[PDB]
Amino acid sequence: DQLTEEQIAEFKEAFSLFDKDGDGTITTKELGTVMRSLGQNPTEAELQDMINEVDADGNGTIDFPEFLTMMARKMKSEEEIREAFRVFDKDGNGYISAAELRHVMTNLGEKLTDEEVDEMIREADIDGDGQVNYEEFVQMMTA
Amino acid sequence: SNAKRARAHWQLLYTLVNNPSLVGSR
Ligand SMILES: [Ca+2]
Ligand SMILES: [Ca+2]
Ligand SMILES: [Ca+2]
Ligand SMILES: [Ca+2]
Repeated sequence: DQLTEEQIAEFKEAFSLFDKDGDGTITTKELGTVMRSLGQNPTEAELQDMINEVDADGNGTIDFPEFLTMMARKMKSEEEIREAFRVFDKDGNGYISAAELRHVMTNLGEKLTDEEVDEMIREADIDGDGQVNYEEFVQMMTA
Repeated sequence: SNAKRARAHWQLLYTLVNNPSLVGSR
């Protein structure tokens, strides 16, 4: 793990500050409850945007791996990025193909559809070549 | 899926690639 055991335990404790019913997910109602206890007043639409920033499976709620995306974007490492790029780019040509992205998703037990993979490549593919090179990969991970 | 959803999904895969212990039920 890149994160230490103490870190994962800590961030799980933070997650349960929002997941007050302990069902493993953070809802817009739970997010709103914490935000108003800290003196804010988000709208229901603004709660939806906050979840949509990190909702990776599109089910409208934040699970713990999604929550770590908020934790990483909260406060921020370029050797881990090179190393991770190589996991994606398995034939070593410096480009992540749709097939290589599907392979990462399969090895991680992530369910996949062509629509979602094609969208992921499209959004990262700044130069329009149909694949994701290293600099396109950096912009995606660090933003 | 949308452009916000795409970026969220890339970053989730990054977390999972770097932290194998987070894959699966446990
Ligand atoms: Ca909950
Ligand atoms: Ca989710
Ligand atoms: Ca490749
Ligand atoms: Ca490209």
